Amino acid sequence: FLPKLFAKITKKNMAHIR
Repeated sequence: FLPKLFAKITKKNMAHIR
């Protein structure tokens, strides 16, 4: 597993990735 330093703080681009 990889770190989510910004993967967790991000709630936009994340749901936009797919």
